[PDB]
Amino acid sequence: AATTQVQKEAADVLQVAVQGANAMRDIQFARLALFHGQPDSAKKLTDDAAALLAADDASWAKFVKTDAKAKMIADRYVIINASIALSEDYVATPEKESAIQSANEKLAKGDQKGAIDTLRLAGIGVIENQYLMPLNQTRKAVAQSQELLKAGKYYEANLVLKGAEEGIVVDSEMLV
Amino acid sequence: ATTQVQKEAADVLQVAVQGANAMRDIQFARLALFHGQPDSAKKLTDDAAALLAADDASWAKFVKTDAKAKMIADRYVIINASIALSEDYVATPEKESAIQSANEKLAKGDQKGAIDTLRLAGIGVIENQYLMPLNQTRKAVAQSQELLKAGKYYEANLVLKGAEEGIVVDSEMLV
Amino acid sequence: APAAAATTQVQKEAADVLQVAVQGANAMRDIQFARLALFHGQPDSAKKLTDDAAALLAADDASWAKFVKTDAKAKMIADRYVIINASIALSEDYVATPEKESAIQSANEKLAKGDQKGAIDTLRLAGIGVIENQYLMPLNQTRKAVAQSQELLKAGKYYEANLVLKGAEEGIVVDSEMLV
Amino acid sequence: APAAAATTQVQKEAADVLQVAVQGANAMRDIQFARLALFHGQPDSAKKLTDDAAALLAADDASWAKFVKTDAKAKMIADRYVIINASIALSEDYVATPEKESAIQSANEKLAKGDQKGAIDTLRLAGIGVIENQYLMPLNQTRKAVAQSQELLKAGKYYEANLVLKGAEEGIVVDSEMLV
Ligand SMILES: [Zn+2]
Ligand SMILES: [Zn+2]
Ligand SMILES: [Zn+2]
Ligand SMILES: [Zn+2]
Ligand SMILES: [Zn+2]
Ligand SMILES: [Zn+2]
Ligand SMILES: [Zn+2]
Ligand SMILES: [Zn+2]
Ligand SMILES: [Zn+2]
Ligand SMILES: [Zn+2]
Repeated sequence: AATTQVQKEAADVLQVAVQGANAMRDIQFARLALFHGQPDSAKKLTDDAAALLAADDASWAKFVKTDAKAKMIADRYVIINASIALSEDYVATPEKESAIQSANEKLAKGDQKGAIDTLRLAGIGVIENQYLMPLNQTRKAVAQSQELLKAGKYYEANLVLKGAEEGIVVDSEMLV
Repeated sequence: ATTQVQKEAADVLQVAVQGANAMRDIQFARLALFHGQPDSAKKLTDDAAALLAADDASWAKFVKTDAKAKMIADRYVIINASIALSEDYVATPEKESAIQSANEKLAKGDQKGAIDTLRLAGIGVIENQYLMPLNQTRKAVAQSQELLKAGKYYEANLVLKGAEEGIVVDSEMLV
Repeated sequence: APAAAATTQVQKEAADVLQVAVQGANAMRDIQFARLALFHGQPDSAKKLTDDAAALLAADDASWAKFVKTDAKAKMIADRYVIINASIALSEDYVATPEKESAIQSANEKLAKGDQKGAIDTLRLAGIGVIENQYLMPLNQTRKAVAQSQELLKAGKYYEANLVLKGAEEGIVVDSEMLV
Repeated sequence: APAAAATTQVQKEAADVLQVAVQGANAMRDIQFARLALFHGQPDSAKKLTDDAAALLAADDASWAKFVKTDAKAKMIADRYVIINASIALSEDYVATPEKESAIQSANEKLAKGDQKGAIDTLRLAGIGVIENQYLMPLNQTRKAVAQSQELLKAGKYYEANLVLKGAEEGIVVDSEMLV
């Protein structure tokens, strides 16, 4: 409950659709469930993914990467997850220490660009990995999986779900 | 009802989704810091600390007893897992029959029979597992909390990065 | 008689026509193995591997230029990012249908004739998605990291050299692009 | 002068002492590039790469033996799983302290003498974790998948060959191991 609220608020302000991350985790767990001979669990998980994805298009809109360049199919790609990619040499120098101090202050005060620039110029690189989900295609995949599960076609449902996981596109973007 | 559905499913899969959630809190905290959202980073790291503070008895259900590799002397919890699958994707009657047989076996909860049947037909299926050192992740999160309080955001980010790097990847057969 | 192994030549010729600088992938694998070697108590192997990375990266800028992603949008530092590795990302539902069977045959015939766009579009319309994952290496920063690691190794600072090399690996940016 | 590149030799000699079959890594990179080539409408290149993989994998069973993980626990199929690639997994907090600095110096001294165990223990007890991620390739099954792909390519079944190769790649099992 607490975690769910905390993650939703944080993700909302990061423009990340945690609801999509959760649908994909349901999918992941469904495939696991199948191969543990837990088809009832797999149904509950796939039905939950369906329910999450069924949130209306207007609600997904603020999370859509409208300028997404690498699409596997013509769809609206939603930023469903993201993470920090970071590189430095891990050797302390006074220039780096000063740069970190400056960047910390700038982050505390909301000067994101100044923080990132300051770190960059000191040899500390930081960007965002993004995970992009095709909204209508993933909806389709989950529905197809539901039907296969109803038919007892577990292995086949597992592969449709794998397909849905393989449709998540990885991208990188600068933080600003 | 996602929280409930995931908990019930993960409990019977011997996966500590509470651990996965703590790790996602950590992941989001690092993001938050670099978007100039220190109050959010605090909320997220405090939530990670709360989840991790669950008692040792509750974590024990999910502790891996056969881990061949550990970085630190600690209890490693299976906090996440996923299916690793390999086949040739060329349909044959022999494979299709094996699949039908496996499906029948899974319907009745016969995991071993299902996995053996698929393996004999050239369809491989095992588990990837993600292992979290319990006390070391507790320690890293507390350390990060203190650094955030001190305004040492970049440093807290690296402590959290180390916590993420402490997740050990493993594989195991489904049987 | 089957082709004899000629891996360096085969990869180079193939990667050149794919706009992938396999020389960069080779430099990064050297780096990877150097870190492994350090933690096996093999400093000499680590030196040889890091020196090899340095030699590969020292290839002149003109030679790297055709592999630079000049429109790279996610950069950690201001640098020339080289496409050093790439792989196929593929998604389909694995359910055969007549429409997919026909589309796959058609795509195969198009690829036979080098009609990449037609093939990818045909697969796409049948629900078969295919794009490229790319691995982008900052040329000057990686040169710098490798040189720095060489100096640390000379000083016997093996753990530190390991972390510099780790940072070099962490400098590799992951991107995706449509195949056409 | 600086060491000129001799990448295949340097990688082989290092991997041999590390018990990593780089020949396997090379075959898998050939397979990866072959899939890439197919989707660029380069079937001739895909053939050369797949043929090179076949040639590398055709190395005799005796030669693969020193790299077989005899006690592999997570097999997809009954096969000899070869350690074909490995990398360092490392975790620390990146906060310098006198205790960690001392431990790092001590670890470096121990690694200088080839004392892997002492070094790794020393780091571990200072809160620096270091293990190996290993990549395990089923030898017979991978040979089989490459031959099968070769036939499909001869038949112009490019998409299908791609998926057989994808399955070969999905047959690589990832494990972790203690350095020592
Ligand atoms: Zn200083
Ligand atoms: Zn962002
Ligand atoms: Zn399990
Ligand atoms: Zn076990
Ligand atoms: Zn039957
Ligand atoms: Zn293991
Ligand atoms: Zn390309
Ligand atoms: Zn991009
Ligand atoms: Zn000191
Ligand atoms: Zn080793």
